[PDB]
Amino acid sequence: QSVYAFSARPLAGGEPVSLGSLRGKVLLIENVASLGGTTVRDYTQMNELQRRLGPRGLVVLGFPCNQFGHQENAKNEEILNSLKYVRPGGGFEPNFMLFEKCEVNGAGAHPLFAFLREALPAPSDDATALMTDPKLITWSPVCRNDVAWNFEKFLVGPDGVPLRRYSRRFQTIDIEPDIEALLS
Amino acid sequence: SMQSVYAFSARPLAGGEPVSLGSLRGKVLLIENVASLGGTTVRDYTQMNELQRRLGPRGLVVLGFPCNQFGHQENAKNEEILNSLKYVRPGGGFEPNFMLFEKCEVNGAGAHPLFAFLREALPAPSDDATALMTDPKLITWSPVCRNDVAWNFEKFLVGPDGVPLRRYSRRFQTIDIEPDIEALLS
Amino acid sequence: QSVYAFSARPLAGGEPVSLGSLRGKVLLIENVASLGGTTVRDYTQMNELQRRLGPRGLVVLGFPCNQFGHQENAKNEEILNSLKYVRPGGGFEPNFMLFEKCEVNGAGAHPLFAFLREALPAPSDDATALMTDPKLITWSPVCRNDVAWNFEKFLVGPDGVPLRRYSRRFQTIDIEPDIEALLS
Amino acid sequence: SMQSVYAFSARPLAGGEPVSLGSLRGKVLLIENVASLGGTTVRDYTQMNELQRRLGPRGLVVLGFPCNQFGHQENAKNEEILNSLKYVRPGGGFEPNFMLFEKCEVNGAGAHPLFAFLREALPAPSDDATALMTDPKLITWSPVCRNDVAWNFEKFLVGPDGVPLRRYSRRFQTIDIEPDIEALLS
Repeated sequence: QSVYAFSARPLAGGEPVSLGSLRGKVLLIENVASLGGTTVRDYTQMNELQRRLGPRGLVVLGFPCNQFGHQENAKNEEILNSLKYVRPGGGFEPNFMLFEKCEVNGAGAHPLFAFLREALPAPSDDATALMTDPKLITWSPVCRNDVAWNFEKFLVGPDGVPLRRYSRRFQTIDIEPDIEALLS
Repeated sequence: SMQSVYAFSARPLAGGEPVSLGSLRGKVLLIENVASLGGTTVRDYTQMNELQRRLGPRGLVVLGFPCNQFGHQENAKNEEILNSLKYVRPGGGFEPNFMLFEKCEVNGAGAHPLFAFLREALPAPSDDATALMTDPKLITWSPVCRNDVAWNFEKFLVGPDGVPLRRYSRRFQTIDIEPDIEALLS
Repeated sequence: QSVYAFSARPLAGGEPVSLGSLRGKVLLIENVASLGGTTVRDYTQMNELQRRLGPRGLVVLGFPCNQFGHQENAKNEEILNSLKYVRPGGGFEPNFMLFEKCEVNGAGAHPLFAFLREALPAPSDDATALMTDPKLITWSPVCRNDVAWNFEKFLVGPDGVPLRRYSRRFQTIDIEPDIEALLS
Repeated sequence: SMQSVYAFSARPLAGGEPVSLGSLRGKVLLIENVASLGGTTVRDYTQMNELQRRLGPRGLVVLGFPCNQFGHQENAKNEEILNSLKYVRPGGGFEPNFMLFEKCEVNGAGAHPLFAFLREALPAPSDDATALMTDPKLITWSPVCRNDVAWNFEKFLVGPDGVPLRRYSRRFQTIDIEPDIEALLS
């Protein structure tokens, strides 16, 4: 029933981090990309939430993924430099945990995302849209619960149970009221 | 604010005046998107004929909508489809005993409004909420939606008030829908 | 250098026919389909050429192929019925040899077509067009010499050497002057 | 009736007034479609810089055209590309020493006219006349032509009269073009 069964390797490499190390925390999980249309908006909002609400129990987790218009083509070792010097650029550094690149859809999906997709089969704000241009669906198999683009969001309660999914178009910062409800 | 299937109409395969589904009030409807050269063409057409024959007198109406969006398995023209069924597959003189409509799309911006409606009303098959397509190259319509019909011969069961009741996947046999139909006829 | 190295099984099944059995004949080879936009035009013209020029040394050979808009979905055992009763319909029967369904492009291509494509890398009448809708290119790998659609044509001389390739838009019957030159 | 490359112009990466290639008469041109996050980005950019540095004084001009049609390997905006090269890949402070133009398409109906021309003039790479794409899902432009650029970093060598002389595939190293360039410079 919970995300605590799963682990992932930090972007820099090294030992996997178990999500069970985050028991009691509210988690905001996003699949991320460095050259997407919402890279700047979502990374800056993720930083803002982590800074403001981290001390109260929020942990933001980002999972780089190259399945959506190949908008994460850089290697693991290149991503922080892209964020700092290209987009957002201007010295930007994430203040939350990034993991190694993975897949979120198809047979190669990281098990955490297979789990999240099945637990919350469609975004709360957009139950219907999957992809406008079918040429951009290039993973296999394709499922009705698949992540549609960069920066979908999954909100997980302090018991590790996925609570709500938000689409590519639902701004990260607009999840704050739902996070604050869980914190208090 | 919720429509029923009776809002919609479709042209018979032979052409001519649209038939409004509103004329079918009181009937239980089994609606399928069909194809003439699909892996389940024989099984579903034979089973649809069986249900129509046996349960028609008690209020079942089976409605088939040819569609070429799934492996291009309905490439024949409207005027060719009955010949394909009769002489090719199933062949052997086979004739549908239920209503077929003109070829249409079920997915994407060009979808017939009846299917856009059914998909929204029943957003995933009751028996398989997750599978959409194994080979992504076979998803060729636009836009793509989570509620899209996945292959030839999905099934929609509609009550005698026009309300969609249940959706069944491409793998769920037509004949296995009989108990759900019987419950509505009763 | 010649097509005589290759064999194919007749549509009805049974022992392969070696193309070496056709030494001395002019060959017109087409990839065919039963539900294509030029099915009627090309099948009727193929019959006409076989009837008129067969006695003088022409052999027409058709290779059903489902790689182009899946326009050959019928099984081998179904194709003649489709031609007779659906399209062209009206009792139509090919008067030339049809073979079992095969692929002409990609790693699974019948070796005859791999050979023909390499020998004559682009149609004589259209060196450039391959596909308008890229979603219809679904074989692998993709090569510059690939057959573009149903009913490309390959004209082979009486020595078995491929002489000329013709595109999907070059009518079968318009190959007659080139055939007649080789016959005489 | 045959054009030369001098018929065409392109806007510098930084923007502003189109540069006509006609201003380059007398120069040997090496034209490449480029990308910042490709498997040969480091190799080709480093080798292009080397050729430009060594053979520039003798008449070589290297011209790079960013293009996002191949695995979306040029997703960065025009205003981001130099930063990606400097700080990401190759990184380490790398700066091109040759002219880059604004992002464009090389294949399909939207292709920059220079590439539509080059493709027709030299319809297949001299070293690989046959390969176009291994994974068909990566062919996403329209229409598709037999002469299409197959991946990032194809190369076109143009003589000092503007006539395209030779095309080289995505796999043929930039530095391995040097002998052909030297022959034209001589």
